[PDB]
Amino acid sequence: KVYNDGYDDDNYDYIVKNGEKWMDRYEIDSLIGKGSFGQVVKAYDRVEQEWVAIKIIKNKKAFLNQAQIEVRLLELMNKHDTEMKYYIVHLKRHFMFRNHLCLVFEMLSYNLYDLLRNTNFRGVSLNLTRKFAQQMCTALLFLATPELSIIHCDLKPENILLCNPKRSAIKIVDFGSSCQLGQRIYQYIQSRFYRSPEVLLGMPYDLAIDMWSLGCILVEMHTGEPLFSGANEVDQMNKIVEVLGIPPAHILDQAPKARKFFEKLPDGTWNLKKTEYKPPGTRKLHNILGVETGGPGGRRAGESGHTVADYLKFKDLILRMLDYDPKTRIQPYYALQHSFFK
Ligand SMILES: CC(=O)Nc1nc2cc(F)ccc2s1
Repeated sequence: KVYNDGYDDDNYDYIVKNGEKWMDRYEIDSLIGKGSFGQVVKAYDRVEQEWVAIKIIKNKKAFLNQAQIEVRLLELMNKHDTEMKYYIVHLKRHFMFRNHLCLVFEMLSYNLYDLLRNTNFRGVSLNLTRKFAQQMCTALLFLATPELSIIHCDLKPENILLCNPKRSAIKIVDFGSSCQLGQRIYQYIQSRFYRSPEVLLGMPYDLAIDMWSLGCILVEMHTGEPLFSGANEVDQMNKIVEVLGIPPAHILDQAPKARKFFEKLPDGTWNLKKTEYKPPGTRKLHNILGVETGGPGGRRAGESGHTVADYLKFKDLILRMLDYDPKTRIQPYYALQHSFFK
């Protein structure tokens, strides 16, 4: 009937209660997030005298374990910052409370998804896209520190939170899906819309898959809609093929899952499988962003910094991130030196 003396529920989740005090310290305000791991509560730390976000992990061995891998990666990253000038969310401390591992983060505001909804999925300026773009890019440069070399492995608008509701500073959150570069253990990784070509094709992946996820994240922020909104891996891949073409032959010949989406004709070349979709590479990104037509749906026409010039710098950068070959796909360091950030 009852679980953990009344503090948990069916799902192994702590029952949050308006007003409750923990350890004569954290005045628990309200529930602000929810997922597989457990629940995120808003709370007032009375000692440091501030708001804090607390990530309450479910009372289960499986979630606690993945949560202790998170604590490991956060604490690691945190000691290569100390200033906090690389846009990763800060872990302040962590304690056990009623058999729940709670991770205490700095309090942040809306995530980039809530902002899209705040536009009605019509998106934000290129000037604001650029500021997420620079920050997000500096975070991949940070992660890519060889002793870190951490793959976030599930970047999306709603894993990117604004520090303040009146500033454009951003922070990446949630490192429970993350792991350090290693031999290939896992394959069903990344949220589907932002799933790399290499993942979908079952090839080996590196930090570059985070760059793909940025490329599609960056475009959806300006249009207001996913670039590649797949209902299923087949339909995900087909939408990428619309925009970028068939993947290079030397990549498909390597892929263990090449035949889930394409078929090797007798001659060596590859073509799609009939299942709707524009012919391969005919849904040109130059058009989706409205480079020569006043931006996404003509809504940016006239606005400063939204010229044809401004838009092509944006395009070419987006094309290097959505590069099919994981080794030539642009890296954080040279991405920061692209003209788009002049
Ligand atoms: C969402 C997750 O995995 N961790 C965190 N999620 C949040 C959400 C907030 F509004 C503030 C801080 C954090 S930390």
